[PDB]
Amino acid sequence: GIVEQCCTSICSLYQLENYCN
Amino acid sequence: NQHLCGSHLVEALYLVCGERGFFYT
Amino acid sequence: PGEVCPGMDIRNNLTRLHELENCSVIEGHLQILLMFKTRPEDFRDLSFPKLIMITDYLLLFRVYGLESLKDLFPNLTVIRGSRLFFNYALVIFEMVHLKELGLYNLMNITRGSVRIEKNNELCYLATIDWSRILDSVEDNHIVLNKDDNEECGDICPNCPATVINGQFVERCWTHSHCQKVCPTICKSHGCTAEGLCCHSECLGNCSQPDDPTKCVACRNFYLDGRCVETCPPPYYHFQDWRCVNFSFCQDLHHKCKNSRRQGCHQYVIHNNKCIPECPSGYTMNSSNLLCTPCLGPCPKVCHLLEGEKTIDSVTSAQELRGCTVINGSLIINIRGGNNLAAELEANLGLIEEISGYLKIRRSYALVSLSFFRKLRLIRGETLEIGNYSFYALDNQNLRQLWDWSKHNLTTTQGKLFFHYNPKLCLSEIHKMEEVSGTKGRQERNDIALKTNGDKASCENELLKFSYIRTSFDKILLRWEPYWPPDFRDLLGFMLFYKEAPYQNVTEFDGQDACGSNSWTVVDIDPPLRSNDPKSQNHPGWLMRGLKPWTQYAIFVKTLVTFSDERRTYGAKSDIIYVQTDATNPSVPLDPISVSNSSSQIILKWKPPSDPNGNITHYLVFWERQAEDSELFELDYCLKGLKLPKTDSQILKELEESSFRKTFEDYLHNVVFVPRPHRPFEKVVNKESLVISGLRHFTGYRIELQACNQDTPEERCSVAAYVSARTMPEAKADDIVGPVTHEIFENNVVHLMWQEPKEPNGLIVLYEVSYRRYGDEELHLCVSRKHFALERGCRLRGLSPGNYSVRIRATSLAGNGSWTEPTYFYVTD
Amino acid sequence: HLYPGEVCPGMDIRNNLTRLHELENCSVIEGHLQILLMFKTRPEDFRDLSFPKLIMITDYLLLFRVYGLESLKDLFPNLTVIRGSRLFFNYALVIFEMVHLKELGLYNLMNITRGSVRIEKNNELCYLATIDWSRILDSVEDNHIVLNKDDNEECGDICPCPATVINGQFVERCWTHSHCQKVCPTICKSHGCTAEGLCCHSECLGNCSQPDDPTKCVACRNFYLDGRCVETCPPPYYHFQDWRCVNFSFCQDLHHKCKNSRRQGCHQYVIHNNKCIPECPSGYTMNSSNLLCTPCLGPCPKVCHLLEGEKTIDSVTSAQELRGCTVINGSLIINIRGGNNLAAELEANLGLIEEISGYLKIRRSYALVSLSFFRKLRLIRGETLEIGNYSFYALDNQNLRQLWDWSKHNLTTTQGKLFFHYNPKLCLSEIHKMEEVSGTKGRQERNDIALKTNGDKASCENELLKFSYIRTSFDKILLRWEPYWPPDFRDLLGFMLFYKEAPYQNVTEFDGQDACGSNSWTVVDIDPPLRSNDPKSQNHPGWLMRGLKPWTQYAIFVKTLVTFSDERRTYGAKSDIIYVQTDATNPSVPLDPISVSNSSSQIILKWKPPSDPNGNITHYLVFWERQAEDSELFELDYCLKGLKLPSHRPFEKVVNKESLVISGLRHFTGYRIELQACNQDTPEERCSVAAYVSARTMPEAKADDIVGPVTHEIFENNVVHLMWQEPKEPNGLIVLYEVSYRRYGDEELHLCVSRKHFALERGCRLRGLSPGNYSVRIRATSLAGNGSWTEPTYFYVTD
DNA sequence: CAACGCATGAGCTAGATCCG
Repeated sequence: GIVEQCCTSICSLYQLENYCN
Repeated sequence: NQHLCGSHLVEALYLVCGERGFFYT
Repeated sequence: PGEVCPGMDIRNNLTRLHELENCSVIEGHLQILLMFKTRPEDFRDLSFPKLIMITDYLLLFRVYGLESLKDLFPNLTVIRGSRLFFNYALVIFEMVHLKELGLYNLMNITRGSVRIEKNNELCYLATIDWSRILDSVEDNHIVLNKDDNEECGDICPNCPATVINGQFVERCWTHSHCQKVCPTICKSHGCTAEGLCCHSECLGNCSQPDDPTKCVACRNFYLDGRCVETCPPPYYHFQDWRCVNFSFCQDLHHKCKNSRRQGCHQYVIHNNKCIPECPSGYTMNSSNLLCTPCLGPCPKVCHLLEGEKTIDSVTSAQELRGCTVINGSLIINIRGGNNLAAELEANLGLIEEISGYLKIRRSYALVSLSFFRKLRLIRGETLEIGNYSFYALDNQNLRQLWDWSKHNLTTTQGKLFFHYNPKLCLSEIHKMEEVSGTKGRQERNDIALKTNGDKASCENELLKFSYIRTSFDKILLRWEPYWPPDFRDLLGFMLFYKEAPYQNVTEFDGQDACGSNSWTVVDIDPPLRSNDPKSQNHPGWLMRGLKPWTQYAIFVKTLVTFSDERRTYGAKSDIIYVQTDATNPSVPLDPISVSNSSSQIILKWKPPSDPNGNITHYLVFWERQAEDSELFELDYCLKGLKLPKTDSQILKELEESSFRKTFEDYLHNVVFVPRPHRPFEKVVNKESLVISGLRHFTGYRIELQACNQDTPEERCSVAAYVSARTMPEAKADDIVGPVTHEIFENNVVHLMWQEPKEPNGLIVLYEVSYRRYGDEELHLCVSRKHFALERGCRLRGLSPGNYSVRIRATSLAGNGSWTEPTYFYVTD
Repeated sequence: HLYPGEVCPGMDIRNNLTRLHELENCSVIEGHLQILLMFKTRPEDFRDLSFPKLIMITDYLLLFRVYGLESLKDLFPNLTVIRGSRLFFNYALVIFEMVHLKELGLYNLMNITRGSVRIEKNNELCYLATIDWSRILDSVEDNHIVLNKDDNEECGDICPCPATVINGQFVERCWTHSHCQKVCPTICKSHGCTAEGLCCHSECLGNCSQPDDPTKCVACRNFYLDGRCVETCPPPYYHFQDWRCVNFSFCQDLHHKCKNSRRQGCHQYVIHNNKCIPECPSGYTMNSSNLLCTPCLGPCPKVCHLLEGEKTIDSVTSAQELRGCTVINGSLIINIRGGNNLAAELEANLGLIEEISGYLKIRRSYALVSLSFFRKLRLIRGETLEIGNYSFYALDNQNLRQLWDWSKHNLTTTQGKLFFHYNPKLCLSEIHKMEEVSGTKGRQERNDIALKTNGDKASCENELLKFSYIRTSFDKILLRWEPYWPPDFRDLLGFMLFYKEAPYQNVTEFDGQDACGSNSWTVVDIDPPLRSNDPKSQNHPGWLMRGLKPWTQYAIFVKTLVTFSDERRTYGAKSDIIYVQTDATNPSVPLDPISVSNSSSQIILKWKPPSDPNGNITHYLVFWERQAEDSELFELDYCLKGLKLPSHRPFEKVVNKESLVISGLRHFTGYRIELQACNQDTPEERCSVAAYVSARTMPEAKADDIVGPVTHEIFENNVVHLMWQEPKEPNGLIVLYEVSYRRYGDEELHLCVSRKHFALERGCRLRGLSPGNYSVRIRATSLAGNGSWTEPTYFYVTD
């Protein structure tokens, strides 16, 4: 759930780099 | 601002993924 | 006699008249009314033959079967009339079976007028001389009786008579008693049986002449079986007919300081008379019941009904009008009504102190308790059960208790209760215990943490205004953009503005209704966001409907939705005061101009409607308007002279914004998957001007200017135009010199004269009058054109002889004077 | 052919165009079809891509954030029906946040079977007000088309197409610039249609090749079998995905693939009741080899093993997965946000839930009306609980009205404690009958289920009060209702009475809302009945109304007002709304009376009906009276200063008119007329106060003119006598006679004579004129005007 | 025993089974 780990809290660029392969 | 939700989420995620492509099962 | 007894009020029974078994002077008012099931055989054995002087009035309103009054009140002598009924002292209205009035012994009704109506069997009304009974005769009202159509043979006995309106009728009350009269040498004291007059103090009958101890109605004051004009110390006047000591006026104050229901009249001592209440600017000292004057605001004093009084609406609040200090508890329950803007501040805007406990139970229409504007203390002598003194439930819209900057509350004892008040925030009931001081005498109060704050915010941030620009009529307002951390949540902004007289306006004041507001609420949609520190993202709004040189108040209020944890956000800017610029004013209204001499005009005008600044001065020009030259061509001797965002719309519009947030929150959740020229005058600060140095009877044109700023290259308005005239001089129309005659032979004569060297306006006609002394006169009108062509007048049709000739020149003002009788004579 | 292509499973297309090439010859997409997230795409290369043979898509179609699609008529020219077995947040077509869409272009779309369409957030889209959606998909209210370029009427919108009249206006409906849609005559509704209006076979949708042929149709309806359309396909075949029929060999071998569970999305398809259904339903088990369904020994439920311990029902995409399962081994939330109405589809898929082993939670749901779609709830077992030890739970449900119909429903919650908060249309009576039939009896909190915030915006009472006596007058109307007493004689603050105007009988019921408004019925408070200590007493309470208008209808109902208490009684009482009409009173004054004169006998007069008629006006009433002229106009000489120039009772009961003609009266005279309006007449005639007009007719021509020879008499003292006749009837009153005499060379010299001199001289005398022959010309002038002259007659003296 | 005579009608004196 991207809208619960990057909207209810801050998320690092190590975390949302997982979304692109 | 580092609080990435709303309409900015689909744009800010594109620039960090500009060539690899998105991922799906 | 007997003893004094208070006033009755009897209805529908007859058993209540037993309480006059011993009354003699019933102070108060006796009114017998509405007795229906009483036959005339019930009124035969009833008599009060010792009732002698009643003070207030009498009233007999629809008794049935009262045959005559001569057996109920056979010894009334004086009625006083301090308190009256429709300003009438004796009211006989709508009885039946009433044959004779028969109150054969009353002598001097002091103040009022008698009103006898519509009692269809009453005569012996025409033989009652009200000239010598009541002193003020012209307001009685005796209509629609039996004696509109005279049928009953009112013959009465041997009894004296007088005249009233030209008719020498006899005077009688009944068929066996006649009206007692006293001869005019001893006017009001009343006569004895043979015609001597009584003492100089008594009213009506006296038993023995020249003894003031034994007459039956004292006129001024009664004192201990004697009769006295002014009661000396140590006595005091009471109800202006009898005199008591200090001990007889003190004890009944304490004996009905407690009310059975009402009241008592709590007696004061003030300048030798026991009065019910002292006048304005005077207050009682409670020690010896003396009445002392005031300094500053005086207490009233307002006690209340049985310890608790409930206000439901304005009509419930009317009993507490002007009440300053309240000795008991109070409860407010307001729901609605009409025009709720300023009325709740009007009825209780001068309240000072409250001493029980205050309940804001079930109140919905209020927004704030700022209408206790002068309240300083809730000390709370009596306590609410639960050891409380301040209680509040069911406050769905209450938002602000009190302003702790411009106001200082205190309290001493008891506890507090704030439950189920959603809009009332939590930090404002944390802001009161520094001012009230319940952190002192420190106590555990009971306020729940979750019961407040719903549909409310208190962690607001502070918006700063960015740029301000004023024109003569418009102001722009752009400020810095506020975003909540989830920028979908901000629905829009809310701006508030109102005119302001000074720099003292508070933030939530005076609106205090259901669907009304003192401010002018205006909306503005939010701007867009582009993830850019510098961009076109500063919000804005243009305000148009302004006035010149006004001073306003403005602030910004956000409006956001709620995440599902009861965690709100928002912001609110400071209260900023903005002031406009100056434009040229408008014209000075309705100038008028009256003259008083031969060379003066005075002016009167008004200051303009919108001054648009401090008007420094005025400016006034006057120019001459010489003469209307087209008036030169009229023969004047022919005709004469030529000259709504409701609450349901708030919820459904906030639901639709939370519906569009929810779908595009779901769409991200499944598509991403992580990896495992003329002269002038200058008048200052005045509204008049006395012009001088003018020509007589020449119409001036006056232009007016109102000019507000002078020194930096002044500007001002369109001129207001008015016209004026000067009152002409009287001497300046007489013909100078003797009028010259020239005698031609063919009986046409030349009468030439010279025009006066300074006329008033124009000389329009000439009246020449030739007459033989002893013969008639024939008038001749000499026109302006004939005199201009001939330089005189050729008078045709003149028989020979001497003639007296009078010359005058009619101008636009009036007549001048005739000349000498112009004698052109030939010897007969 | 019918479906000439290959069946083709669902696809997702992302980041490129290379994955789009595997849709070359697909004809039906079971599964869904998405086109997502294409950024590096110029508009110039979508011109050479086309998918001709795509016909029907079963689940839905989602397009989101593509760049370079100007109009969809390059890609999808021929999709006729999208069917909607599996929806997407209760929408069956969603187009969300494209940047370069100009025209919709889906010009062949006929029937959306199940779902709705949501076209959202496009900064270039035009042609959305020209679609006529109500014929295409079979519901119309569930759509959502906002925030577009067609928020204003600014896209041009030219179209050269029936121009249907479904709404009240004559607007034209077209898809694109050069394609107009097909709505043909409505005899056969969805059975297909040709160009020239001939209706097709019954089992077809969309286009037709030839009419009435089940072999060469294009978009078939119920099932499909070997190029035909069969209503119910015979049992050499079984149904499959409710669009196919397929033989025995197909529904068996899919077991052998995913019995080796390489992915948990596959389903072992097992035959049951002529269907190839994935899981055989509750009360049935599969055998070992032969793959059918047999009746169970005892009960065997389909336990519906819920992942992660929670579920959040949002729409019919999430409430689709609990279809047919019976024992939920977790807990359910219910959170339906916004919504128009969702109680029509929630019953048929999650309404077979028997045992639930967690907690419920009904938070923030707006468009719920009743909790009745849960049908076979028996027991909330409740091995777990919420934070704060709860099992049932509610919040902020702004339209909840009913939990369950308690006459035929039983529910036993074993442990846990209730919770209720902010339900503004739910009474305490429906949750207290809940409290007695549930397994819990006295396990509450203090502060328990909230006693104040429930049911504030809806009034509801149980015991009824009837009326007993109603009396009516023209201004006052009187009420009397039979009494009522709660078990506590002090538990009564009194009553409250309501009365409002209503001109028709369709008045609403009392909402119970307090918003300081005009629909608060102008509440009049009633003092409580004083404690009588007597059964028959003066405590049969009533009231009297005072401020009434006559002849109107009022709506009255009465309600008590008791103190609520901790004990679960004294809900109050409330009567039903009735209607009473008052009688009439004297009407008002007739308004705006004008009198217009046209001739010497006709006078017309009009008015308006009064502002306050107070009843049906029966008739008006007009009286008139002849005023006579002033006697002070009879004895004055009228060529001095001043000359005049003005501008039983006969009645008629005028009925149903607004103007009135009066003919046949005297000329130039003045009449005072008065008119009244009047209500009911024959018993006790009651009319209003009058209204007065002064009227004057128009003059006549030949009244004051005199005919006949005037006669001149000669006296010796040269005072010449003249005789004529006064006119026998003038127009009002003859006021002066004007005699003039004339010679040759001079002008005419005239002479006054009035009525006194005419009477005392018997004609007119002439004093002192020159001898000869003078012509005489005589006029008469009245107060109306003048007359003509006479023949100029010669009177002559010789000297 | 079921409208009206032993009043008027929201103008300091009561309030519409308010009194027989």
